[PDB]
Amino acid sequence: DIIGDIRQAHCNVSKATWNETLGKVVKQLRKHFGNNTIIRFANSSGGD
Amino acid sequence: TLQCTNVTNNITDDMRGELKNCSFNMTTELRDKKQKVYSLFYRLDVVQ
Amino acid sequence: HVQLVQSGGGVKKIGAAVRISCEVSGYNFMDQFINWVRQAPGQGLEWMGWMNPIYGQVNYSWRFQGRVTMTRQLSQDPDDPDWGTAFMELRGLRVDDTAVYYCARGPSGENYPFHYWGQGVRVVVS
Amino acid sequence: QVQIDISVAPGETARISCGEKSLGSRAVQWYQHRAGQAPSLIIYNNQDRPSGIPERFSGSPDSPFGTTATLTITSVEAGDEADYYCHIWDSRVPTKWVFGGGTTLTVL
Amino acid sequence: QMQLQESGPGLVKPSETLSLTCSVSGASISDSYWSWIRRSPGKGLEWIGYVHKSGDTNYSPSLKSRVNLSLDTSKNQVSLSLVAATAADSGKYYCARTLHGRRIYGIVAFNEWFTYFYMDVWGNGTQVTVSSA
Ligand SMILES: *[C@@H]1O[C@H](CO)[C@@H](O[C@@H]2O[C@H](CO)[C@@H](O[C@@H]3O[C@H](CO[C@H]4O[C@H](CO[C@H]5O[C@H](CO)[C@@H](O)[C@H](O)[C@@H]5O)[C@@H](O)[C@H](O[C@H]5O[C@H](CO)[C@@H](O)[C@H](O)[C@@H]5O)[C@@H]4O)[C@@H](O)[C@H](O[C@H]4O[C@H](CO)[C@@H](O)[C@H](O)[C@@H]4O[C@H]4O[C@H](CO)[C@@H](O)[C@H](O)[C@@H]4O[C@H]4O[C@H](CO)[C@@H](O)[C@H](O)[C@@H]4O)[C@@H]3O)[C@H](O)[C@H]2NC(C)=O)[C@H](O)[C@H]1NC(C)=O
Ligand SMILES: *[C@@H]1O[C@H](CO)[C@@H](O[C@@H]2O[C@H](CO)[C@@H](O[C@@H]3O[C@H](CO)[C@@H](O)[C@H](O)[C@@H]3O)[C@H](O)[C@H]2NC(C)=O)[C@H](O)[C@H]1NC(C)=O
Ligand SMILES: *[C@@H]1O[C@H](CO)[C@@H](O[C@@H]2O[C@H](CO)[C@@H](O)[C@H](O)[C@H]2NC(C)=O)[C@H](O)[C@H]1NC(C)=O
Ligand SMILES: *[C@@H]1O[C@H](CO)[C@@H](O[C@@H]2O[C@H](CO)[C@@H](O)[C@H](O)[C@H]2NC(C)=O)[C@H](O)[C@H]1NC(C)=O
Ligand SMILES: *[C@@H]1O[C@H](CO)[C@@H](O)[C@H](O)[C@H]1NC(C)=O
Ligand SMILES: *[C@@H]1O[C@H](CO)[C@@H](O)[C@H](O)[C@H]1NC(C)=O
Repeated sequence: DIIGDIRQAHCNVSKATWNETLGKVVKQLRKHFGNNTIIRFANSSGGD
Repeated sequence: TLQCTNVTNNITDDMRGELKNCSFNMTTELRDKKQKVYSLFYRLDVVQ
Repeated sequence: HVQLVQSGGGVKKIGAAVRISCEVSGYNFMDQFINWVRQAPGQGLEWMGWMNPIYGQVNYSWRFQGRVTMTRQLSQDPDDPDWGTAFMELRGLRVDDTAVYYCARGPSGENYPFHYWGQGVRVVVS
Repeated sequence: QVQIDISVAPGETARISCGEKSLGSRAVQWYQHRAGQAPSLIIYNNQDRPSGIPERFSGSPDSPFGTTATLTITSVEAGDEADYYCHIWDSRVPTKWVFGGGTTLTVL
Repeated sequence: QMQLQESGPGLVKPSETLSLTCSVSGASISDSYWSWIRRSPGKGLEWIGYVHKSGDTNYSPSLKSRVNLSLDTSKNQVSLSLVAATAADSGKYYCARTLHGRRIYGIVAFNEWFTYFYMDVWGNGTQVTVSSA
């Protein structure tokens, strides 16, 4: 029997660190595709 | 065959019951007798 | 050998879903990504994405995102573990995609470029 | 519901119970009813109480488990004779529209 | 500091509406929620329903189609109306003031909380007796 409260298991990531890291990744990816280009991420689009 | 129902939670329409309360039969040490036991399963462990 | 077949073409009214099946055997099905290539009459080939049957990975084009589902079915029993079926469900199609669809694949260990091709299911819209 | 008769000796505390303990986070309600006068609340949250009413009364905080909502009447007074009713808000088990089983407190 | 005046004849023939009006004197109708309570012999007082600020009232599941509530802004009062009354709904009626409640136990972004309503100011009550004679 489940005792106490019922909630949804969750994850947290610190926003400033995450955004800065994604900025660094963008900076380093722009070298392999030319300086002036646009990069946009998007969540997974299917599968198991 | 698990005869199973929903946990008596205060769920909404969208927030599906993530715990299913399922009862079924099992064979004890004495091979002649069969007992009825209940348990809880997550929604991704039961197919109709 | 390398056996691959298609099924489920035809003509459909606008606003319905077209199912196209590609059934493959003769090789281990875990590897060898399926590549779904569409050929529109009067023009050279165009590519609409690919699928990977290890975990149903998909990778679409810049046009079909939100209109296609590249599903799969593996073999449940270990009796014939190399009988795979890649399904493509196309939805809400405009009148301007009467074409022929092929389920190509690639060499042993890679995916580019396509060697084997399919007889091709032809789909028309009325 | 049932007007169960409970009496408390003056100068000693009393403990009143509300049945059907729930199994989650709760928001308790406790109201009184005195004949011939306007009923008013006594407890609106487990550890938060309305102004005006003297400090003598208190309620059980259900932050740990196994702590049923028990109404504690400290420094009882001859004017405390009334009917005490419970309205339980409960998280897992659904909303209780009807108030819980009441109690009748009389001063001896 | 609001005094709620309950006006009700207290007598209605069977299979007819039992209408009572709780007029508002001390305060304005749009200050907090209005709820209604019915006390009858044999059971404790019952919280029969309430009225939202935007007129989106809620009733108990037992009598959702048997009783109705209305709020009027021209006259500072609330109105309650039983439909097809029988001899078992007689007793005492109270119009009461109710305050919004918001206790959080999970994560707000994922819902996980409940809205509880309680009582802080009651009316002096009205007595209704429904019978053939
Ligand atoms: C990942 O990220 C997500 C981001 O969303 C995280 O999600 C958060 O997760 C936490 C817990 O994991 C949730 O905490 C609950 O929050 C609700 C909402 O309250 C918020 O707002 C309050 C505002 O209060 C005002 O007054 C206080 C004075 O009390 C003042 O200090 C404050 O500045 C403000 O002005 C905040 O106070 C409150 O912070 C609280 O957090 C502490 C956590 O442990 C808590 O202990 C502190 O007391 C502090 O107040 C919060 O920001 C809270 O209501 C809730 O706490 C109540 O419910 C639990 C569960 O039942 C109960 O145990 C608590 O005791 C408390 O219940 C009190 O009040 C009831 C009112 O009726 C009463 O009935 C109870 O008896 C109890 O009263 C007594 O409490 C103490 C107990 O010792 C006692 O000393 C008092 O005197 C009193 O008598 C939870 O804390 C967040 O809601 C949730 N979301 C967000 C957006 O934060 C997630 O956690 C992250 N996960 C990971 C792994 O990183
Ligand atoms: C990746 O992110 C996209 C962001 O748009 C997600 O798309 C959204 O997905 C949700 C849930 O699948 C869709 O809600 C559904 O909408 C349909 C409408 O036909 C409705 O029938 C369902 O009951 C449900 O409400 C939402 O519409 C959709 N939005 C768009 C613009 O496509 C996608 O789900 C994310 N995928 C993953 C794997 O996280
Ligand atoms: C899962 O279903 C079983 C059905 O046997 C529940 O068991 C009974 O549930 C009722 C309903 O509250 C209780 O009054 C009984 O005391 C329970 N009996 C036993 C032996 O536990 C069980 O409670 C259900 N699970 C949950 C979480 O509600
Ligand atoms: C567990 O076994 C018991 C008996 O051993 C089952 O009870 C009956 O099972 C038959 C099927 O053989 C049904 O036709 C009857 O309706 C059952 N009785 C009742 C009162 O329902 C029981 O169904 C089995 N399963 C569970 C979950 O208890
Ligand atoms: C992420 O970091 C970059 C660093 O230059 C900054 O310009 C941008 O505003 C940040 N994004 C957010 C949402 O804070
Ligand atoms: C429990 O979950 C099922 C999921 O299909 C839902 O239909 C049902 O309304 C929920 N509640 C109850 C009491 O069964």
